[PDB]
Amino acid sequence: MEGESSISIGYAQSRVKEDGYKLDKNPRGFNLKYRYEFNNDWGVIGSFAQTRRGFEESVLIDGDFKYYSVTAGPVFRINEYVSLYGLLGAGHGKAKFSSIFGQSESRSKTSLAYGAGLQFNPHPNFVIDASYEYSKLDDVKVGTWMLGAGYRF
Ligand SMILES: O=S(=O)(O)OC[C@H]1O[C@@](COS(=O)(=O)O)(O[C@H]2O[C@H](COS(=O)(=O)O)[C@@H](OS(=O)(=O)O)[C@H](OS(=O)(=O)O)[C@H]2OS(=O)(=O)O)[C@@H](OS(=O)(=O)O)[C@@H]1OS(=O)(=O)O
Ligand SMILES: CCCCCCCCOCCOCCOCCOCCO
Repeated sequence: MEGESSISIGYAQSRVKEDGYKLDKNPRGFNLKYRYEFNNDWGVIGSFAQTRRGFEESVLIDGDFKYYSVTAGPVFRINEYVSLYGLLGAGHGKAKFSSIFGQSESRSKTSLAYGAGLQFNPHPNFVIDASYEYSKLDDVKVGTWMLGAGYRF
């Protein structure tokens, strides 16, 4: 009820699109969420997420794409089993390139990130968390799904 924290860790996967094309394969990573309930009805929740996809060519070129976000928002409990939340924060996207010819360069952008999710408590001490997040970084669109689990105490 009042003063309950929930901590969860989860898998995260992004679909990254620009101008009708999708980056292959999808960046993947993790999501950590921390929630604190002020009372039986309202609380706050914070989220960090990161997904990555690396690429290499050998016999030599390499690059990687990384997205991470920090978001937060109110979380409302419906009953003992289910709570819903919305999130707002910042997303940062980065594409980094390097070769044996000397090139080492990146492109990056920070913009708003928007999210929404829910937490399910099959028992009062457990959490299953699922959320979606979206960020537009210039003309690159990053949509991220997250599915996690953890504990409530
Ligand atoms: O270039 S440095 O000698 O300052 O060392 C910085 C290392 O962090 C990286 C990580 O990026 S990654 O390889 O893509 O994972 O860059 C990150 O940190 C820098 C430095 O910022 S700081 O607060 O002065 O230290 C940011 O660069 S800048 O904004 O200062 O110009 C980066 O921001 S940006 O993405 O280029 O917009 C930041 O990247 S990120 O936000 O973590 O994605 C690497 O620096 S980098 O290759 O120049 O980007 C360094 O890590 S590494 O494993 O040595 O490559
Ligand atoms: C894992 C997310 C990678 C997001 C990189 C975004 C870079 C921010 O702005 C760059 C805009 O132009 C750079 C083009 O880089 C291509 C990245 O998108 C690939 C989708 O096909």
